[PDB]
Amino acid sequence: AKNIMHGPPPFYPLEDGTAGEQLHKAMKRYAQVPGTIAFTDAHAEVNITYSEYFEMACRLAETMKRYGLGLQHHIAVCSENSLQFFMPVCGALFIGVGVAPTNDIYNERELYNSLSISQPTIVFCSKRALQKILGVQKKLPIIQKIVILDSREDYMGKQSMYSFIESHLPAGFNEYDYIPDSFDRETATALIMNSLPKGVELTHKNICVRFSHCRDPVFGNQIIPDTAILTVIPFHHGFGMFTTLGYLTCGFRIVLMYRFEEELFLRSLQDYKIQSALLVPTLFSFFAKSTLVDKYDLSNLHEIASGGAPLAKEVGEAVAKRFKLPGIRQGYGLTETTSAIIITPEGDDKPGACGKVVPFFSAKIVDLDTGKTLGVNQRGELCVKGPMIMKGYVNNPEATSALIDKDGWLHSGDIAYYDKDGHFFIV
Repeated sequence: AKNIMHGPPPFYPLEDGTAGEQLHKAMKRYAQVPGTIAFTDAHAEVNITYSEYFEMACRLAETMKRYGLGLQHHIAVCSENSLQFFMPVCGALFIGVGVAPTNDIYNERELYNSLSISQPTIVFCSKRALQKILGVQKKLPIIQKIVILDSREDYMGKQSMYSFIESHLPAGFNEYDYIPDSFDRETATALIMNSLPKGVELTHKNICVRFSHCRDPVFGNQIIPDTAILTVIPFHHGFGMFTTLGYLTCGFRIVLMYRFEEELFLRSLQDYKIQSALLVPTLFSFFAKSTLVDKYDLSNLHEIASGGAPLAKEVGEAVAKRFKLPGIRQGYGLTETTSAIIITPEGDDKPGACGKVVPFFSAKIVDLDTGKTLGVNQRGELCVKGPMIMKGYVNNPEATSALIDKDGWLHSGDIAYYDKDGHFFIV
């Protein structure tokens, strides 16, 4: 009883409504302030405002509604990180259509398996990803429609977003009149992520709880205007999807790169006055080697995070030293937990620790051959319970039961311990 660690109350009370309603409300606010940048392409230098994004998200939402999609349908987004990636994501969330972010680097065999699990009716893909999508469509009849993301005109006989929108939208559609669908957030499929890989069913409730964390001044980022983040995390990764979505609710500027480059990354950090940089685990190792860092003005940079990805103590300290920072904004989480359920609290950084338990969550350490709850400073298997835990693996209840027990505890498999202050450490 005294050995179960619980997250504190959330700074703000949990917001009502679905993930789509919650996202629509925020984006609508930032839409009405002209020039508020949602996304920036570091390669192309193109900026897209929240007003452009809100309009496109609302238009795609209604278009998919009139096309015939509802709660029983899914869509796939298969692209490299781009300005248009989140347009179908936001649009589908508004109407309760489950989104399946699909790895654009997948081979034909892996792509089939992923799409086979999520069974999408419409696939939104980039020009680069089209050839593989056409191949898999021949094997999967469920895919009835392919829409091109990064094209203004029609591409290879396939409709662009704009042309697809025109085919279904009423003559005088007003995005500020648009109202997102209301449904049971506890059960409704929001996203289907890939963890032979499995499909992870994440509910609207799952994302609603993440939306609480990301706007939390302790466990996320405080909503301060003119705040920009640079992310090189693939948007189909859990750590890339649920950080970026959260940044949209905060009204932040999200600077992106479809490909990593050392100089472009560091110049983007400097010129866009980035306050938060997000790396994948192996890019942390890269920047421990990088020496160019000193040549750039990174005085605006406040933190470096992964989004909950595993990071070794020594590598974390070396990166922090390069960027002249006290430490890394660490986190622990799995795809099956939506996002990070153990996060470094703002300013409360501790060497080695991956943070404290997030609001609404509980964490315990157990014996590996008993399941007995262990105490402070004692090493064992890390188990978590909270409303961000997935609904289950898609069409695989046996793998779900092996991971999540009847009390709602998820068994991560990782060895951990917590100290007397509540900080967790991955061994």
